[PDB]
Amino acid sequence: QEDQVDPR
Amino acid sequence: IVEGSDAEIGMSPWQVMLFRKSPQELLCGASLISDRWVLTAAHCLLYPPWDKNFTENDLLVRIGKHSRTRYERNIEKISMLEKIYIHPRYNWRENLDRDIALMKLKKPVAFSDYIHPVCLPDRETAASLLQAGYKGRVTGWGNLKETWGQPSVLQVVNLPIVERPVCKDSTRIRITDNMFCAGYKPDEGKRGDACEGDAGGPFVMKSPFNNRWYQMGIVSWGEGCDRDGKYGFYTHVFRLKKWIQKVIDQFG
Amino acid sequence: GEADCGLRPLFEKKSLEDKTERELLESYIDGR
Ligand code: NA
Repeated sequence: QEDQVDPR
Repeated sequence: IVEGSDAEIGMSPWQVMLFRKSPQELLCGASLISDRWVLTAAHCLLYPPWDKNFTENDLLVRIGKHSRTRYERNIEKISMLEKIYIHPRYNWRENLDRDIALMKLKKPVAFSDYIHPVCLPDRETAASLLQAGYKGRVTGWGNLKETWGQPSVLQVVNLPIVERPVCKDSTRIRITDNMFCAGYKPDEGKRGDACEGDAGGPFVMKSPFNNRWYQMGIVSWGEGCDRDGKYGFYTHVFRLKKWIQKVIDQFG
Repeated sequence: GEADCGLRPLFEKKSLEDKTERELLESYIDGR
C-alpha cells in the first residue's frame, strides 16, 4: 500500500 | 516511540490520547493547549487511503493518562469533542503538508497535577529553540519498533533538530517549510524516533528563559521507524500558528 | 488556559527536575 510516506 | 524509556508520572501532562473503544484502539497522540482546545495531526482524523474520516462522535479524548491499557480512575479526564477543524491545505495525497488539526472540547477542563496545557511558541522562543543540534522531547504510546509491539506506559525520547539540507537529502518525498525533521545522524551513533501510533503527539522544548515547556512540532510521518540516514518529520507548529490563532479566534 | 501553560505541578512547581530534561538544556548551551 506504501506510497513512500509512512503516516504515524 | 523507538529507543525511548518510560515517562515519569506527570512528566508530560499536556499529553492526550486519541482512543476508540470499539474496536479497542489507540488511534493517535495529541496535546492539550488550553482548557478547551486540543492539537493533533490532520491524518489522525482524516486519511482517505486508510478509510479514516472521524467526526466528533467517533472519538474520545483521554487526558492525564499514564497507562495505555488501563482506565486510571483517579487521574484521567475523558472529554468529548464539539468540533473538529482540519487545516484547509492539508495534503493527504502527496506528502502530508500542513498535517494539523484542532479539536474543540465540549466542556472546559480543569487543570491538575496530571492535566496541564503546553505553551505555543512566540517568535523569539520558536526562533531561538528551533536550531539544528538543539534537542526536543517526543512522547506517546505508539510502536516500540518498526512493525507491519506496544508499551504499557507512556514513552519519552529526546531528539536533536536536523539541518534542513540534511532533512532534504534524507528523503525522496517533496518536503515543505511547514515540516521539520529530528533525530540522530548515522555518524552520531545514537538512536531514537517516533513511530506508528505516536502521530499527533507533541515535540516539546523547555525554554531556559521562563522554565516553561513549549510545543514546536507535531509527530507527522517517516519512512519506517529509527532507520539509519532517515529522520522523523514533524508539523512545524510556529509556521502554522496564524492558522491556529485564526481558528480559536473565529470559533472559540 | 494560556497564562499557566507549560508548567508541571509535579516538577517545576516543586523545583524538581525530571530524569532527562538536563540533556535538553545541555544541547542548547554546549552540544559538544
Ligand atoms: Na534515523
